[PDB]
Amino acid sequence: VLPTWSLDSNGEMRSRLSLSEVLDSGDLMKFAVDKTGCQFLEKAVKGSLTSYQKFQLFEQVIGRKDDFLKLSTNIFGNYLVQSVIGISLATNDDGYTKRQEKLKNFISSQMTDMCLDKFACRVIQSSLQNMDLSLACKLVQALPRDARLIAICVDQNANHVIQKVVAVIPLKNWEFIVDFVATPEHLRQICSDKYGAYVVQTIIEKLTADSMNVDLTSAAQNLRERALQRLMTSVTNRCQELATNEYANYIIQHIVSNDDLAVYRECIIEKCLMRNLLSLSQEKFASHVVEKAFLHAPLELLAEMMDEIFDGYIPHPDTGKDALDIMMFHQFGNYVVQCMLTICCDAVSGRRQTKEGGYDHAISFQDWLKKLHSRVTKERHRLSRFSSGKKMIETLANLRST
RNA sequence: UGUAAAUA
Repeated sequence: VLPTWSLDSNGEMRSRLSLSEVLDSGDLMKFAVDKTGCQFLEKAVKGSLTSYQKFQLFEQVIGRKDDFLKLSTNIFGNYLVQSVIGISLATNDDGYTKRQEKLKNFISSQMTDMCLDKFACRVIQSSLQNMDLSLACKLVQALPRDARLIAICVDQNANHVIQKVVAVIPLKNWEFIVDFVATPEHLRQICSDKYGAYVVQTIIEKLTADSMNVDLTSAAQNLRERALQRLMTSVTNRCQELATNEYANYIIQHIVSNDDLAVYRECIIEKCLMRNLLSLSQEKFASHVVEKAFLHAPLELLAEMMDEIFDGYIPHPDTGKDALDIMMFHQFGNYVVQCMLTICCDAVSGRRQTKEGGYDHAISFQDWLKKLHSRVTKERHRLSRFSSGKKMIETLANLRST
């Protein structure tokens, strides 16, 4: 409970309290971990403070290592820590240089243990984006280099610290993270994780030369391009493992979907998806990758993808069903055929550009459309029993009347 | 007919 001097006749905290009564009391730690007490502290802290009130606040909250961690790891104290940090960064007295290098020492001492903590992880992120950049970078160097970094990316709380590091720190200071993920054995465990799959995507987004990186120098673009390729080369060598994974399929989709990654989207399709379209279309998670490939492939690779589905597999020696018959009725493959039909119809309707590579590839979309149109025409009775077939039939009819 | 993130 709170200190006995701070309660009233009925055991509840007295009204009309001041900030220096508790600061002079030396009982701030009792106030910071109580809900009502910390509710009063963090509101009296947002008001105008004297230079000595800040002096007491800095020493009592971020002045001792053990007491600082005890508040950062506390459900209530972690909020008071973050506000005192902002006052330390807004008070340019003498102790400004000593206070945050001292604060950097306290978290670098307990880096991993704090990211894995549910409440201390917020002190890492807030200090990463609010401290001086020169000191926020030395914080990133405190990250482990061994198996503890794998546990940090896959942690429910610690994964956001790395996503924060990627967001507010220049790449050079966390370039080692890219290589730690780039190594084959670590790439498997992290991409296959519920939270690690999000970490990998966030790294690629910052490593992408899109509109959110036009402020970089070309020297910074070269360093980004070096880390970009290095990560892609590992991902593409393990692409089939990542494409069929529950979580890692979102990374192969993110690469193929992005126009600013078209150089690597073409390498995913050619060295992993090609010659495996029928197989990957029947996989629960890889079928989403197959859809994104059809939607975002360049028209030359799109032709080889179409021709593979239409004429890349031997028909069944007894029934005679080709890959089109198999996919149209498959529990997952039917969406891929629906993706092919939507693309072809979007092209002949003006909803999709047909000029690419200095030529109008319209005649090929019409060619692919006739193939689908006649298979749906010939199998209209068997397709009408399925939800997938009813949408293919009405799509062709809706296009007919345009 | 088919899938994903943590504080009062």
